[PDB]
Parts: sequence; structure tokens; C-alpha cells
Amino acid sequence: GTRYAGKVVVVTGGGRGIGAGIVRAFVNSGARVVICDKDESGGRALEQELPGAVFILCDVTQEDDVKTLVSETIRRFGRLDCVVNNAGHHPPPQRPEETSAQGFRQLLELNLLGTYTLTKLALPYLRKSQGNVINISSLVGAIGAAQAVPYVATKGAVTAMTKALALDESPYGVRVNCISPGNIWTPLWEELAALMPDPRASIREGMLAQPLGRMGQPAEVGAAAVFLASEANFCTGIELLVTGGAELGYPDI
Amino acid sequence: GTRYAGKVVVVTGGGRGIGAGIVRAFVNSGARVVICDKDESGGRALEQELPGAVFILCDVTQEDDVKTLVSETIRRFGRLDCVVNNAGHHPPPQRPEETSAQGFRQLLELNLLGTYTLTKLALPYLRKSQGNVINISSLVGAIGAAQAVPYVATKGAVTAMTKALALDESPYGVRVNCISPGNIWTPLWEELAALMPDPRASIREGMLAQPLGRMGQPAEVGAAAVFLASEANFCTGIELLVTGGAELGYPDI
Amino acid sequence: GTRYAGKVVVVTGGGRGIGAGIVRAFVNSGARVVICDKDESGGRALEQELPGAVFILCDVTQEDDVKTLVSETIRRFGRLDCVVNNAGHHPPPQRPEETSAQGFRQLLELNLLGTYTLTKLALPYLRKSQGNVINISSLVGAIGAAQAVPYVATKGAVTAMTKALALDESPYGVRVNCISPGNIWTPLWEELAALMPDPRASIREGMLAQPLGRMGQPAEVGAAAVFLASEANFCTGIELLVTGGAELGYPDI
Amino acid sequence: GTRYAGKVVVVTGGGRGIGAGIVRAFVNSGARVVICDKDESGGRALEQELPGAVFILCDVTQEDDVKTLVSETIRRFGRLDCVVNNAGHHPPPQRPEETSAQGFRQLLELNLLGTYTLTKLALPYLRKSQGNVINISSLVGAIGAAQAVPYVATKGAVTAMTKALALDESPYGVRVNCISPGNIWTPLWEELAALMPDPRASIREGMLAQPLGRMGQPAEVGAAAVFLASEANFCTGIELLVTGGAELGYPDI
Ligand SMILES: NC(=O)c1ccc[n+]([C@@H]2O[C@H](COP(=O)([O-])OP(=O)(O)OC[C@H]3O[C@@H](n4cnc5c(N)ncnc54)[C@H](O)[C@@H]3O)[C@@H](O)[C@H]2O)c1
Ligand SMILES: NC(=O)c1ccc[n+]([C@@H]2O[C@H](COP(=O)([O-])OP(=O)(O)OC[C@H]3O[C@@H](n4cnc5c(N)ncnc54)[C@H](O)[C@@H]3O)[C@@H](O)[C@H]2O)c1
Ligand SMILES: NC(=O)c1ccc[n+]([C@@H]2O[C@H](COP(=O)([O-])OP(=O)(O)OC[C@H]3O[C@@H](n4cnc5c(N)ncnc54)[C@H](O)[C@@H]3O)[C@@H](O)[C@H]2O)c1
Ligand SMILES: NC(=O)c1ccc[n+]([C@@H]2O[C@H](COP(=O)([O-])OP(=O)(O)OC[C@H]3O[C@@H](n4cnc5c(N)ncnc54)[C@H](O)[C@@H]3O)[C@@H](O)[C@H]2O)c1
Ligand SMILES: O=C(c1ccc(F)c(O)c1)c1cccc(-c2ccc(O)c(O)c2)n1
Ligand SMILES: O=C(c1ccc(F)c(O)c1)c1cccc(-c2ccc(O)c(O)c2)n1
Ligand SMILES: O=C(c1ccc(F)c(O)c1)c1cccc(-c2ccc(O)c(O)c2)n1
Ligand SMILES: O=C(c1ccc(F)c(O)c1)c1cccc(-c2ccc(O)c(O)c2)n1
Ligand SMILES: OC[C@H]1O[C@@H](O)[C@H](O)[C@@H](O)[C@@H]1O
Ligand SMILES: OC[C@H]1O[C@@H](O)[C@H](O)[C@@H](O)[C@@H]1O
Ligand SMILES: OC[C@H]1O[C@@H](O)[C@H](O)[C@@H](O)[C@@H]1O
Ligand SMILES: OC[C@H]1O[C@@H](O)[C@H](O)[C@@H](O)[C@@H]1O
Ligand code: NA
Ligand code: NA
Ligand code: NA
Ligand code: NA
Repeated sequence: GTRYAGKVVVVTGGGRGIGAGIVRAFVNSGARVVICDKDESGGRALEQELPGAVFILCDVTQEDDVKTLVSETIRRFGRLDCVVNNAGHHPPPQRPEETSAQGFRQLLELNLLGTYTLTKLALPYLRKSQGNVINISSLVGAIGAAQAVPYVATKGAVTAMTKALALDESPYGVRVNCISPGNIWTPLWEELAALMPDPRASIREGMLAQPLGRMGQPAEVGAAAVFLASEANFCTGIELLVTGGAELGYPDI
Repeated sequence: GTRYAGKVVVVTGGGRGIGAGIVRAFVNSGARVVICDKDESGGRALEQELPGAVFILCDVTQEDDVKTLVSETIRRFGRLDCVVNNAGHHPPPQRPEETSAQGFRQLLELNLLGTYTLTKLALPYLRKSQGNVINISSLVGAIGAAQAVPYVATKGAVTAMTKALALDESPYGVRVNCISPGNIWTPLWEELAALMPDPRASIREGMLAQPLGRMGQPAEVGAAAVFLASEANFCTGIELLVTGGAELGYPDI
Repeated sequence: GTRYAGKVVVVTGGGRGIGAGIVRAFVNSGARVVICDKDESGGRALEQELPGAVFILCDVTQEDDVKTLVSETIRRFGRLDCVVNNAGHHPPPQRPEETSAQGFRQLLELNLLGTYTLTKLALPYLRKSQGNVINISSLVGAIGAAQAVPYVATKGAVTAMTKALALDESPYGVRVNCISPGNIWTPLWEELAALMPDPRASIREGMLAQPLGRMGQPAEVGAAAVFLASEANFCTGIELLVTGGAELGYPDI
Repeated sequence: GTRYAGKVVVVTGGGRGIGAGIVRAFVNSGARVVICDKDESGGRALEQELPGAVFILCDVTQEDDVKTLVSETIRRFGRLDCVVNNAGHHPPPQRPEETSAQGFRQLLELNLLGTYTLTKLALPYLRKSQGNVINISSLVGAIGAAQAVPYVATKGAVTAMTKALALDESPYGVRVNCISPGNIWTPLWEELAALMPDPRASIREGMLAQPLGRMGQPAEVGAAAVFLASEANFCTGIELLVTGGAELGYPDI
């Protein structure tokens, strides 16, 4: 309850799923947390549940929403120590010829440019606090996936951007790192599985895709985030895999 | 002169620099080449110089330009075997706070979405020929760079997209690979160096950034592309580094 | 003081440097720690200093020493939860033609096979406790280094071995991970620098090799180890970089 | 037939499998080739078959054999341009507790130290010719595999060693690169499959482990080697994947 005491953290998409687990992990560490989400339902309930967490409605694709997010965080808590760029989306499976340039642009707006915009607006305050940035990317940005060309491209961009910004901000003492989760059991996972012909088979396949034989939990991503913020003081520009081992391991005509 | 005989290749941004070297390499291999560029000057001269190469004016950010590029290639040569997505740009060095969301969007349009659009429109013809895609990414997408957050993000996206599409197109026999060059001596390199306080010092630094002690040549990228198209039949989804060893190698408070 | 309470940890080479920092981190987390070292001096003093740590003289290249290490840990503390394979050595800088096959074999014995032997003898007890293995590898195993062919080869082997064993032990609930440090200020660093023509210049160069502008501390490696043991329950087979950003970032004839 | 004309190449383990395909590729490129193997049967027949190839009996684990290999190559052909370190072995599948330190040492002798020894003895001649080294590593050194801790460790060592030596030899103009194959259909693959309960099922599984839906051919590894030797003049320290896409791609308790 003291590892990140006195610190102020913003978690985008913190109303459910991974983001809510990150929120819980930081509150449990002693931090005050600002839950950003475009949806009221989960984040408002989370603010009532957790002393030390508050909810601010904010769509990270709307620059003026993000400006107000940052200015309200400073107005209410007087400092900013860590930004967790978790808001993002995975579309349903799509064959390459079923994708569109305009759909790709929209997904870039959320998964890439919303992370960019909050980070840019927060960096002046992070420099004052010697704070840090944590981006939530994905394993499939590193190794690829099927029926997801736009999603994979956006996460490859997030991981690379993390390394570029780590270089730029290192002279000012601001660390920039990312987490690449694999299959984490969240409402997004549940929603996508429900679109499949056999949802229960899809979930079983998802569980067995990891050597550890289960999907991950939001709380496990949250523990990795608290580590990066509070104890990884010589880490910058890293990609922390939270995947259960999915990337490990695997007539001529 | 026979390694890629009878084949038809499209090279975007083929009017100068790396793209022109790729054009030359494929002509030397026996292929017919379509030089795509938004600028007339270099590509028109290249078409007069090289029997087997022709020039088509096409801005890869304009979908109707790319549609006409593909339909004219098929109309004139009857098949399409390889697309080399080389068109791209590196902005001048920019601190993160000096970048803009709108500038980032524009660079994504060229470096990422123009590659996406040509590949999408070409894939029906590549499936008929069991052809292949070669994307020109960058080393800095993998390891980062300073004063280039948008550029690095776009190339991280290209490399990841390459792996996703390789998975999607493998059942149809179409390979999708990328080349990640390091410092290659091109007109873009010369133009950026000329913006520096000391251009000659900037070039010297660029030469010594590689263990091999020089910058690369467009012809060397071109040889790597001809290898991927004509001889790498068990390679798909790879990132071929052409960097001179730049990524190799490198009080407590 | 409770994150790893009730747990028993063995740290090889725990008498000084990184190993001693790992020992301190685990004691501070609430664990009981067995300090293994071939040298009495530092580890004996550490055992007097730290309630909860004890010293066992053991050369990890001597199989019977390691057998007795494991059997004494179980005899004295009744369980084994985590093995940290930290013992290792970096020879002085050596040109490739100055190395020998026999020198290479000796370095493999310490850096690779001593890690293998302790892990093998500990695994039956780790399976009973659902414990975990943490190997201390090196950044240069991933990216290379000059004048160190044998050292680099041994650490490449440790990192790969970590992934293989993670796959083999995942069905039994035992996680296997590694830490790849960059420049950490330790007595080994101090000893190597003292062999250089200008030691102070060598240290200054070492500090500036990181974007963060300093070398790392043993305590920072220790915090990463405690994270992997106590909170990274969905991580197996990962390589956790603790390098200060050294791997980030960087006429044609 | 001219890409590597006038050049002299040594291929270890060239009597069958991948090595024989590399031999054939270099002869087809115009080179003279020395086939090194510990076994007479395949290499002697290959020397009768191929004008331009000769056979020298040599066990790469025996330093005096390798000394004589190099001195006989120079005595017979007057130069040395490329060494392909292909000799190696994969043991039958072994659980970690079924391995031994002594078995691990023996596999290191072949897969790692035999590559080291030939490279060391050849480097003085490679510097005179501005020649190059090609090591045959494995995909599983990078991503791991099950029931193969020693094999995976040896190939992780080869890949890392490649990068270290590339740094050391770059000032002398000698490039050092590796190829990491995935499933290639060779006599070793056939022998291992025959030990399985259902050999035909094992082979079918091996074919489908690649997105491309088949195993690779020795000729495809050979084409990659000829590219690295003859056309990759700005590549050093790279790992060229020849895997068919195996590394691509893939309730909470
Ligand atoms: N679940 C997985 O297996 C998985 C794996 C790897 C990466 N990820 C990444 O983790 C992150 C969280 O994923 P999840 O599974 O928890 O998803 P989720 O859909 O369950 O939760 C996402 C949350 O973000 C919010 N959000 C969406 N768009 C927003 C916007 N424009 N502005 C503000 N908030 C917005 C949503 O309302 C929701 O509360 C995403 O970046 C996703 O790409 C998820
Ligand atoms: N030069 C390097 O060191 C280097 C290193 C790594 C990657 N790259 C990449 O290699 C590629 C080529 O770089 P270069 O140095 O040869 O650049 P260059 O500027 O010398 O040449 C680029 C060419 O592409 C054309 N082009 C630009 N925008 C276009 C558009 N919208 N439509 C069509 N054509 C367009 C230009 O007119 C020009 O002919 C780029 O993708 C670049 O990111 C270059
Ligand atoms: N210091 C760095 O910059 C750095 C960077 C990357 C990796 N590493 C790795 O971290 C580990 C620790 O390095 P360090 O700098 O703390 O070294 P160090 O020399 O300061 O400490 C090593 C300790 O291990 C002990 N040891 C050595 N051989 C042993 C054996 N046979 N049996 C038992 N104990 C033995 C030594 O007596 C000593 O107490 C090593 O594996 C090293 O390769 C160090
Ligand atoms: N076949 C695959 O799927 C695969 C995949 C990845 C890597 N590899 C690697 O490719 C290389 C060749 O494998 P392969 O499948 O062709 O094997 P193979 O067993 O079919 O052929 C190996 C050859 O090397 C020779 N050899 C073995 N030990 C030797 C020694 N001490 N001295 C000299 N020659 C020796 C053998 O006699 C044989 O002719 C090995 O390094 C292997 O690890 C193979
Ligand atoms: O959100 C998902 C996810 C899963 C893993 C990831 F690494 C990631 O970044 C996102 C998810 C959830 C449920 C199904 C799927 C999925 C299923 C089939 C697919 O073809 C696909 O690309 C994704 N992905
Ligand atoms: O175009 C360039 C380039 C260089 C290397 C690359 F890998 C790449 O993709 C692009 C280039 C040319 C000249 C100077 C620079 C450069 C100099 C200072 C910088 O801060 C920077 O980010 C790039 N880049
Ligand atoms: O122990 C060292 C070290 C440094 C960094 C590492 F990643 C690592 O695994 C080990 C160290 C300490 C002091 C100097 C050096 C060093 C200096 C010059 C060299 O040529 C070299 O290969 C290593 N290495
Ligand atoms: O030699 C083989 C091989 C296969 C792939 C590789 F990347 C490699 O370096 C070697 C091979 C051939 C046949 C079966 C197997 C194999 C089967 C089950 C295993 O558990 C295993 O680790 C390897 N490996
Ligand atoms: O909907 C799937 C899962 O989503 C997670 O974010 C919640 O913490 C779980 O309670 C829920 O079962
Ligand atoms: O302008 C830099 C270089 O650009 C390359 O693309 C050309 O091939 C060279 O002739 C020129 O010197
Ligand atoms: O000798 C270099 C450094 O080694 C570290 O292991 C110690 O914790 C420091 O006190 C010491 O300054
Ligand atoms: O034995 C498996 C395969 O091994 C390869 O090295 C040979 O070229 C093939 O003819 C043979 O079928
Ligand atoms: Na609250
Ligand atoms: Na022409
Ligand atoms: Na004690
Ligand atoms: Na012959």
C-alpha cells in the first residue's frame, strides 16, 4: 500500500477489462488514480467502489477531451506521475480484402494517435515529477496475427513509438515503456468470442494457446504496470511481455 | 539476366534513391518493371535509360492513382508478380513537442496507408501468379531513433503489417516480406544532411554509425529485393536487415 | 516486507555485486535466502548482516557442491520456491584470435552449465512449490559486443535455454524467466575498468552508453527479480531488459 | 553460374541434408567447394557427381582435422572466400531431467565449438580475400522448443556468437552472418521421425507447423547462403530466417 504512495496516475480506458485491473493495482499501491473512459457505466461504478480513484469522462480521440483530462487532473491533485495508455480496440476478424483504408484510419486514431495525444499533453507535467509513460501494446504487434492487418499494424506502431519517445525523453528523466499482453480474459475477449460460430470452442482455443494453459487476468497486467512505474527505474524503452508464453515455440513441396 | 525473367514488378517511389536501385536490380534480373513515382523528373529519365522499365506517374496516397497504376500494369504487361512498396519519407528531425497529430496522420498516409492500398489492389493479381510483396520498412522501426516519433511509429507499423499479411496470404501462396535498411546514401539522406548546422559532419557521423564504416547503396537494397522475390521461396513474414551492422552492440546515480 | 513472505530463495554468486543486491531485495520482500558463492568473504558478512539470509559455500561448476547446496536448503528450510542463477564471469576484453577453445569451455562451465546443473537439481522441489527459475543473462547475448566472443556466446545460450525450459516446465506450473542487464556498477565492472589504459575514461564511457546517462545498480536488478518471482504469474520464458535503454537507437564505398 | 565465380567455399557437414544443398548451390554459382564431413558415404559420391566440388574427411570436433582441412584447401585452391558452418546435430527429444551435463558438453562441442574452431583457423585467409562466414543456426535458438534444452542452448549460442564476431571482424572487411532454418526435410528429420510412435503423423505435423504448409528444402537454404556470400555486401551480424513463417502468430485461472 506504499510502493507508489503520493503519486497521481491516469489510466485511459480504465472502466473495464485490463484498464480496470490497472486502476485497481495502482490504488492498491497507494496512488491516486484518474479513470478516463468514453463510457460512463464501468468507470463511474469504479469511482464509487475505490477510495482514491475518480472518474473523468474522456474520449482519447477528441483532443479537447484529452486537454481537459490533463488540466482537471492537475487542478484536482496537483501533480501527474504516470500515464497508462490502455484505451484501444480489436475489431472483429477481417480478411485483408474485407478491410478499408477508412476503417484503418479510424483504428489508428484510437490505438495510436490517442496514445500520442495524451502523452504529448502530459509530458510537461511528467518532466516536473520525473514521471513515466506506460503504453499497452500487444504481442501480435511483434509476431503478427491472422485476420487483423489493421490491428496488428497499430500495435506495431505503438511498440516502436515507445522506443522513439524513450530516447527523446531520457535526457529529462522520463521513462517510457510498454506492456505487450497476450490473451487476457476481458469483456472485449468475451464480446469477440460471442461473434464466433462456436463461442465456447473459441474460448477453449484461446486458453490453450498459452503454454500456461489459461488466459491472463487484468490484475496480472496491472502488477506489471505498477512494477514499471514504481520499481523499474533503469528500464526505459522496453516491451514487457505478459503472454503466458504464447510466443515460445512453434513433405517439402 | 534470367533469375526473374518473364516477371512483372511494380516499384513505388522508383524515380530516385533506393527505389531506383531496386528498379535497376530487377531489370538486370530479366524482369519488366513499372516505375511508380509522384515526381516525373527521375522516373521519366529512368524509363528512357532502361529497356524493360516504363514510368507511370502515381501518388500512392491517392487511391484512384493506385487503381490506375494496377490496371495499366495489367493492360500493358498481362500479369503482376511482385510489388515493392518503397515510396516513403523521413521528415526533418523533430522533438516530440514539435510534432503534430495532423503531421503524424499525413506521414501515416504515405509510409503506411499507401503501402496498404497498393498491396490490397495488387493482391488478386499476385494470387494468380503466386507472386509476392516486398515492403521497405526501416531499422529504426525495430530499435527506435531520436527526434522522429512519427517516422519510427510508421515503420513499426509497416514491419508488423508485413507479418500479419504474410499469415493471411500464406494459404494462397503469396509471400509477404520486408527489408529494413539502415543508413543508405540517397537524395533524401543528402537533403536532410544539408539542413544540419554542419552537413559534412552529419554525413561523417552517418558513415561511422555502421561497423562496416560506410553507408549502404541503393544497389545493395536492390539485390536483397531480387533475392526475396526470386530465390526466397520458403521465406514469408521476415524482416531482412540491410544496415551494415548498425543494430549490433552498444557512476550508478 | 510481505510480497514474498514464507518463501525460500537460492541466489548463486550472491556474495557481492548483482547477486548481493538480489539477496537484499528478496530479504526485504520477506523471503528466506540462501547465499551461494565460491568465495567466503562477501557472503559470510552478508549472512551476519541480514536476518533471514544464510551463507553456503558452493562452486556452481562442481556438481557435488550443488547437490549439497540443494539438500542443505531443504534440510534447513523445508521448501524451495525460487532459484536465481546469477553466478557468472566476464573475462577481460579478448580479440577472437586471442581466445582459446579451452578458455571457451571453462566459461561455458560457469556461465551456462552451472545454471543448468542447479536448475536441474532444484526442479523437483520447484514443482512441489509451483516455484520459478530466474536466470541472469546479459544484453550482449541479444545484440552482441566486441572483444567478447565466448562471453556473448554463453549468454546467448542462457537466454535461449530459458525459453526451452519454460516450455518444458509449463505443464507443471513452474515459470522460467531471465533478466538481461546492461552496464551495472559492480566489483566486476570496477575490476575490468582497472585493467584499461585509462580506467576513469572507461567508466565514463560506460556511464554514457545508456540514454539514462548512468549505470544501473544491483538493487534495480534485484527489484526486477522480486517482480518475476512474486508478481509475474502470467510471465514465462521472457527476457526482462534492465539496461537503461542501451539497445535503443544507433560515403557509401 | 557466375555470381560467385573464382571463389573458394568450405561447407562443413556437406555430405547430405542442408549441407549438400548448400554445396550444390555454390557449385551452381561458379564457386569451387570443399565438402567437409565426418562420414565418407555422401560426400565422396557428391565429389564424383559435381565438377568443382571435392571431398575432405574432417570431424569438426577434432582440432587437428580442422587444421588440415584449412591447410589442404589453401594448398589445393590457393585462397579461401567463405566458410559455411553447417555441421551439427539434433538429439532425440529429451525431457530436461533426462538430459546430462556430459551430453550437453558433447553437443556444445559439435554445434558450437566446431563452428568456433573452423572460423578461427579460417579467419586469416578470409581477411586476405575479404571473405565471409555463414553459420547455420536454428529458429528454435530464438523462440525455444520443447524436449530440447541442450540443442536450443547451442543454437542460441551460435546466433549470439555470430553477432559478436561480426563486430570484431568488421574493421577487416569480413562479414559474419547466420541462417536460422525451421523445418527442413533432410535425413536428420527423417531419422528423428522414425523414432516416433507414429512417424507419418510426426511428419504431417511438421509440414503443417509452417503457414506455407510444407517443410523447406536444402536448396532453399543453399540459395540463402549464396545470397549472403555473393550479394549481401552491407549485411553483417544478421540472422536470416528460412522457416516458412513458423515464428509468425500463435478461463483465466
Ligand atoms: N484482452 C486482450 O487479450 C488484449 C491483448 C493484448 C492487448 N490488449 C489491449 O489492451 C487494451 C485494453 O483491452 P481490453 O481487452 O481490456 O478491452 P475492453 O474493450 O474490455 O476495454 C477497453 C476500455 O477502453 C475504453 N475505450 C475504448 N475506446 C475509448 C476511447 N476512445 N476513449 C476512452 N476510452 C476508450 C472502453 O470503453 C473500455 O472501457 C487495448 O489497448 C487492447 O488492444 C488486449
Ligand atoms: N535512405 C535511408 O537511409 C533509408 C533508411 C531506411 C529506410 N528508408 C526508406 O526507404 C524508402 C526510400 O527512401 P530513399 O532514401 O530512397 O528516399 P528518396 O526521398 O531519395 O526517394 C523517395 C522516392 O519516393 C517518391 N515518393 C515520395 N512520396 C511519394 C508518393 N506519395 N507517391 C509516389 N512516390 C512517392 C519520391 O518522389 C522519390 O522519388 C523510404 O520508404 C524510406 O523510409 C530509407
Ligand atoms: N555487471 C554488469 O554490468 C553485468 C551486465 C550484464 C550481466 N551481468 C551478469 O550478472 C551476473 C553477476 O555479475 P556481477 O557484475 O555482479 O559480477 P561480480 O563478479 O561482481 O560478482 C559475481 C559473484 O559470483 C561469484 N561466483 C563466481 N564464480 C562462481 C562459481 N563458480 N560458483 C559460485 N559463485 C561464483 C563471485 O565470487 C561473486 O561473488 C553475471 O552472470 C554477469 O554475467 C553483469
Ligand atoms: N533439418 C532441419 O529441420 C534443421 C532446422 C534448423 C537447423 N538445422 C541445422 O542445419 C544443420 C544441418 O542439419 P541437417 O538436417 O542437414 O542434418 P543431417 O544430419 O541430415 O546432416 C548433417 C551432416 O553433418 C555431418 N556431420 C555431423 N557431425 C559432424 C562432425 N563432427 N564433423 C563433420 N561433419 C559432421 C553429418 O555426417 C551429415 O552429413 C545442423 O546444424 C542443424 O542443426 C536443421
Ligand atoms: O482481443 C483479442 C486479442 C487477443 C490477443 C491479443 F494479443 C490482442 O492484442 C487482442 C481477441 C479476443 C478474442 C479473439 C481474438 C481473435 C480471434 C481470431 C482472430 O483471427 C484474431 O485475429 C483475433 N482476439
Ligand atoms: O532518412 C534517414 C534515415 C536514416 C536511417 C534510417 F534507418 C531511416 O529509416 C531513415 C536520415 C538521413 C539523414 C539523417 C537522418 C537523421 C538524423 C538525425 C535524427 O535525429 C534522425 O532521427 C534522423 N536520417
Ligand atoms: O562486465 C561487463 C559487462 C558489461 C555489460 C554487459 F551487458 C555484460 O554482460 C557485462 C563489463 C564491465 C566493464 C567493461 C566491459 C567491457 C569493456 C570493453 C569490451 O570490449 C567488452 O566486451 C566489455 N564489460
Ligand atoms: O531436426 C529437427 C529440427 C527441426 C526444427 C528446427 F528448427 C531444428 O533446428 C531442428 C527435428 C526433426 C524432427 C523432429 C524434431 C522435433 C520433434 C519433437 C521435439 O520435441 C523436438 O524438440 C524436435 N526436430
Ligand atoms: O468478461 C470477462 C472478464 O473481464 C474482466 O475484466 C473481469 O475482471 C472479469 O470479472 C470478467 O469475467
Ligand atoms: O544523392 C546521394 C546518392 O543517391 C543515390 O540514390 C544515387 O545512386 C547516387 O548517385 C547519389 O550520390
Ligand atoms: O564496486 C562497485 C559497486 O559494487 C556494488 O555491488 C556495490 O553495491 C557498490 O557499493 C560498489 O560501489
Ligand atoms: O531424406 C529426406 C530428404 O533429404 C534431403 O537432404 C534430400 O535432398 C532429399 O532427397 C530427401 O528426400
Ligand atoms: Na473514489
Ligand atoms: Na524503358
Ligand atoms: Na543471517
Ligand atoms: Na568433383
